[PDB]
Amino acid sequence: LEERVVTINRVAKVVKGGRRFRFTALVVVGDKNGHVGFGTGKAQEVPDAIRKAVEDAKKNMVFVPTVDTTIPHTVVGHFGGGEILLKPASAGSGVTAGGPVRAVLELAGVADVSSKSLGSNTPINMVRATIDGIKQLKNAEDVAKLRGKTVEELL
Amino acid sequence: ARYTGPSWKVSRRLGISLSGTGKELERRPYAPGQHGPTQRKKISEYGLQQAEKQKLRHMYGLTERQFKNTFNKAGKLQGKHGENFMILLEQRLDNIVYRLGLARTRRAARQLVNHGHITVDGKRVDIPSYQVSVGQVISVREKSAKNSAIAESLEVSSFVPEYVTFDAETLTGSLNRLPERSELAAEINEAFIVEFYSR
Amino acid sequence: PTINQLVRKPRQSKIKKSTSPALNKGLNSFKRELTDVNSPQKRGVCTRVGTMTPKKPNSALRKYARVRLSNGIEVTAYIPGIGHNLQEHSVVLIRGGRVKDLPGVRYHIVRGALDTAGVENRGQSRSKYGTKKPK
Amino acid sequence: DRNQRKVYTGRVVSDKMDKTITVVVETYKKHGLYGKRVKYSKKFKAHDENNIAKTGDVVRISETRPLSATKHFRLLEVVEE
Amino acid sequence: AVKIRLKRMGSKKKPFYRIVVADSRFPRDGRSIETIGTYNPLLDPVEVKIDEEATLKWMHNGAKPSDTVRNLLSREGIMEKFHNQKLG
Amino acid sequence: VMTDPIADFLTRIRNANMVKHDKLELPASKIKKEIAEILKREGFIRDVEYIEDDNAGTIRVFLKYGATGERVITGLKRISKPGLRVYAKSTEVPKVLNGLGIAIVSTSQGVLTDKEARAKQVGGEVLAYVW
RNA sequence: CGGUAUCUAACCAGAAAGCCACGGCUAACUACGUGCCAGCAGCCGCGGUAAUACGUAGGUGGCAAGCGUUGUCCGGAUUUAUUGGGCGUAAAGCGCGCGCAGGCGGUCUUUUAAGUCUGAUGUGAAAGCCCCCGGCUUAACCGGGGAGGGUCAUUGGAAACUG
RNA sequence: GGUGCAUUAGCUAGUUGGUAGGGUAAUGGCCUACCAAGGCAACGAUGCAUAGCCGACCUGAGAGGGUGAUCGGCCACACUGG
Ligand SMILES: [Mg+2]
Ligand SMILES: [Mg+2]
Ligand SMILES: [Mg+2]
Ligand SMILES: [Mg+2]
Ligand SMILES: [Mg+2]
Ligand SMILES: [Mg+2]
Ligand SMILES: [Mg+2]
Ligand SMILES: [Mg+2]
Ligand SMILES: [Mg+2]
Ligand SMILES: [Mg+2]
Ligand SMILES: [Mg+2]
Ligand SMILES: [Mg+2]
Ligand SMILES: [Mg+2]
Ligand SMILES: [Mg+2]
Ligand SMILES: [Mg+2]
Ligand SMILES: [Mg+2]
Ligand SMILES: [Mg+2]
Ligand SMILES: [Mg+2]
Ligand SMILES: [Mg+2]
Ligand SMILES: [Mg+2]
Ligand SMILES: [Mg+2]
Ligand SMILES: [Mg+2]
Ligand SMILES: [Mg+2]
Ligand SMILES: [Mg+2]
Ligand SMILES: [Mg+2]
Ligand SMILES: [Mg+2]
Ligand SMILES: [Mg+2]
Ligand SMILES: [Mg+2]
Ligand SMILES: [Mg+2]
Ligand SMILES: [Mg+2]
Ligand SMILES: [Mg+2]
Ligand SMILES: [Mg+2]
Ligand SMILES: [Mg+2]
Ligand SMILES: [Mg+2]
Ligand SMILES: [Mg+2]
Ligand SMILES: [Mg+2]
Ligand SMILES: [Mg+2]
Ligand SMILES: [Mg+2]
Ligand SMILES: [Mg+2]
Ligand SMILES: [Mg+2]
Ligand SMILES: [Mg+2]
Ligand SMILES: [Mg+2]
Ligand SMILES: [Mg+2]
Ligand SMILES: [Mg+2]
Ligand SMILES: [Mg+2]
Ligand SMILES: [Mg+2]
Ligand SMILES: [Mg+2]
Ligand SMILES: [Mg+2]
Ligand SMILES: [Mg+2]
Ligand SMILES: [Mg+2]
Ligand SMILES: [Mg+2]
Ligand SMILES: [Mg+2]
Ligand SMILES: [Mg+2]
Ligand SMILES: [Mg+2]
Ligand SMILES: [Mg+2]
Ligand SMILES: [Mg+2]
Repeated sequence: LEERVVTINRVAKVVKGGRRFRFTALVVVGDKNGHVGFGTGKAQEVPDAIRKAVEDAKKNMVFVPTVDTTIPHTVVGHFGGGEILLKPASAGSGVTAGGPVRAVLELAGVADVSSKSLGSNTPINMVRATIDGIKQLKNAEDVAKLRGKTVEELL
Repeated sequence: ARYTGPSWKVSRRLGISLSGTGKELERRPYAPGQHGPTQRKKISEYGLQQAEKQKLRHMYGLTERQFKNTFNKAGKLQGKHGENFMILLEQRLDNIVYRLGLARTRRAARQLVNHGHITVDGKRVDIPSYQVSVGQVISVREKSAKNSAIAESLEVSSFVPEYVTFDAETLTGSLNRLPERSELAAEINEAFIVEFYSR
Repeated sequence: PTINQLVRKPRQSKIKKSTSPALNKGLNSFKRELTDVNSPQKRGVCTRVGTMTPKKPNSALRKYARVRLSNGIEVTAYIPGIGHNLQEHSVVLIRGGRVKDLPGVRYHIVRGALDTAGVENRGQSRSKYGTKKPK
Repeated sequence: DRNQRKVYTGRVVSDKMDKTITVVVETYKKHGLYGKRVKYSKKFKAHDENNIAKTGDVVRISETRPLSATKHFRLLEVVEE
Repeated sequence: AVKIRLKRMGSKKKPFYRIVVADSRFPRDGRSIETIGTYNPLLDPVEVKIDEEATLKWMHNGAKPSDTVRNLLSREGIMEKFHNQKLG
Repeated sequence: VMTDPIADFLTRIRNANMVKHDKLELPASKIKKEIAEILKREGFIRDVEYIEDDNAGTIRVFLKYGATGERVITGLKRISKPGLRVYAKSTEVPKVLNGLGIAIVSTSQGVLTDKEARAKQVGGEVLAYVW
């Protein structure tokens, strides 16, 4: 796993005596083989917050299908105010994506994808929306078995 | 040549040896300037891509307006964009002269191609950007193929890459075939060049 | 909207507003009318030279000038740099750019271009403020 | 081998004139940007030699040389009355 | 006065003419009826291309050549063929 | 069903898929007859049964779910609608999900999918996307 | 044009580098001076005695015979949303009805061919964008061939959908 | 086929059609004598404002948005009116 921090936010709760601050850190974790996950953790110091997120993240792994170093088809993720469409790109074109949507595509091990975030730009929701799109994504052999066909017949 | 300035500090800022291996990073392998012995910093996404374009264009020492132009015409070729963009750079007249061992450094080959000391197919070429093709006899002018500098630069030089055939007796060479992206240094992540030029 | 609702009465986008409205107006004397020409600079004669105080939370004393352009339009400018030779009835060249502190100012006097001169003892950012090479 | 002329069809609208009628021709154009099939209607003038036609008939008209200030079509045949 | 002539192309001090048939009225580089061939006067043995079937079709319709194009149509053996064409 | 019998037929299937129903019935027609059969061919559904009535008869569609209760149809939609019709030239017949789905186009050689519509060099009205 | 392009010989590293940025957006840092003054600013905003934001010097970073500023257009802007948005509380459902034109319209059969799809012929000039070849010492530039581009016309077929 | 305005709703009087003639290279209210009262418009007539049209040019993933300098085609003008 090759964790990459995304945002470190400094939140505060006001108490009768004043304000008590905290740090929330968003971390994306994955290996380049095709598994990726994200997690969040709140603490009182930045190094403490990061450790919690990495521990949390390692329990939410998801799998990405990556035919020919690319995603199979185009999907649109959707979580709350965040929306992100992913579209396959031609070989050697690199990863064309924003801030926190690029982190989950480089960690996942994908090489050639283009995308565009059409909704809000909150980092917490741009990672949920991307992972939601990863769910709707499906390979040819997986579809062929479901429909009782053969991969040759489909294509 | 065109960047008429110090060469060690260019490598030290970027962190790789642009002139072979370790020659300019033996002592003080850190960025130039007042700082550098003090501390380092954290590189952003912009700084990661912009630090690899500068690894190529300072390796061959050609300006930006020419670096960008040759990036577009590599984008009309068969294959992958970054793959093709790096074999065009290897194919300039400067690099081909440097590969054969006629010059110690590209800043010396360029100052050699500039003055007309080399001939391609029996004709003078006074320019360093000549994009040589496959199977062209690269030779030396039959007026200065005895200069001490070029002779001292062959024995003191390295071996020869596979895709060029050279005769130290006849002072001739030729590009037998185009490389396939694994023959050169390959220390540059070519994907960051392509991403950089689309920001 | 439905497709039919959008055939009977289609979509019309909002129109843009220029930030330097006195620069895209020209004049001609024969017809005595204002023309529509976009121009990077204009020149006029400064009628009032002085200072005003900026808005909160800044508190310095900012130098300005009140010029009368070559199309007859009367505008307020700002003199950058440290120290100026401007007086009343001087000829200046002006250009766009709005200073945030000063309320009414929307243009910005270019220094060294006309009767106005460059700043003394400037070493850096010297193409701005228009002063020559010391060497 | 002899070249031909344009021929249309439509509905007589008025006969309030001498030796002429007014046919109307309707077609389904499409809108430029939304691509919806919209009706188009342009109406002509045709030379009625002997006041044959009546209002609301189906007739065919063919192009001729300019016969008057506006009329340049002739009544070729009638179909449904 | 339809006639066949040369229209000048190429860069400065490197002419390249394009054999064309046009009226005597329209500009040198302006509108024409059709293009027939090219003529490169720079390299030593001049390179000239001719249609061989359009030019004869045009000379019959009264399209007299210009001064130079007559020379080009001479070396090509294409203006002799017009002479034997009328006799036959 | 008042303006689109075909959008009604499509939206009944999507409504029944969500609650994981195993069967749905609706009034029949000649064009809804042909759509149901196309689906069966690609294994989107299990079977179609036709029933005679007094007026026009009905139709029963047996929804197909794979093992582990995972839906076979992910979604449908209608492309050419009464308020705006779309017709596709022979080379404009689209690909859905890079061929992982189908498209139902009504060509002059009958109702066909997009796979064999461009194998006959024909086009027509595009009815729906199914994936 | 004009003794112009080009070529050959003798001697010189000798005559030939600036511009703006360094708080973050955004690559790149420390000293001295000033003290809500002088001043900076595209936005967030900086100057009240330790100023990485003002002024100078040192050092760096992007370009380079150029480098910045201003003006104008497209993009980012899904911020007029056909592709591609919305209307309970954020801007947004007429106070409600009767209804002309208009938009849309249940099931089956036969027929037509206006919309729809398809074959052939004519044309959409040259130059320009793109693809393949070649000529200037390369490049820009210049030549040869082609491709693309029309709710385009004439003409022959199909009948699933709208009329 | 390619524009903004309804905070511009009516416009038309050789104007719409016909019978004979004159005129022109040529058909035609193009002009004339007589008869008639037609013709265009919410599918935007009329009026005001603005503008030479195109091949093409800049930007954009595309659909689109903005422009009509250089080069080629067509139009109009030549101090203002006849
Ligand atoms: Mg949703
Ligand atoms: Mg939503
Ligand atoms: Mg990275
Ligand atoms: Mg240059
Ligand atoms: Mg490409
Ligand atoms: Mg590209
Ligand atoms: Mg705006
Ligand atoms: Mg305004
Ligand atoms: Mg400004
Ligand atoms: Mg009409
Ligand atoms: Mg000669
Ligand atoms: Mg010497
Ligand atoms: Mg400054
Ligand atoms: Mg700053
Ligand atoms: Mg400073
Ligand atoms: Mg410096
Ligand atoms: Mg520098
Ligand atoms: Mg837009
Ligand atoms: Mg808006
Ligand atoms: Mg919409
Ligand atoms: Mg909205
Ligand atoms: Mg409102
Ligand atoms: Mg409200
Ligand atoms: Mg209500
Ligand atoms: Mg009402
Ligand atoms: Mg009704
Ligand atoms: Mg129906
Ligand atoms: Mg039917
Ligand atoms: Mg052309
Ligand atoms: Mg052009
Ligand atoms: Mg060449
Ligand atoms: Mg060319
Ligand atoms: Mg060509
Ligand atoms: Mg039939
Ligand atoms: Mg039928
Ligand atoms: Mg038939
Ligand atoms: Mg209807
Ligand atoms: Mg029918
Ligand atoms: Mg226009
Ligand atoms: Mg008459
Ligand atoms: Mg006349
Ligand atoms: Mg009368
Ligand atoms: Mg009336
Ligand atoms: Mg009306
Ligand atoms: Mg007017
Ligand atoms: Mg006017
Ligand atoms: Mg005008
Ligand atoms: Mg866009
Ligand atoms: Mg375009
Ligand atoms: Mg346009
Ligand atoms: Mg212009
Ligand atoms: Mg001019
Ligand atoms: Mg004409
Ligand atoms: Mg004219
Ligand atoms: Mg005239
Ligand atoms: Mg005059």
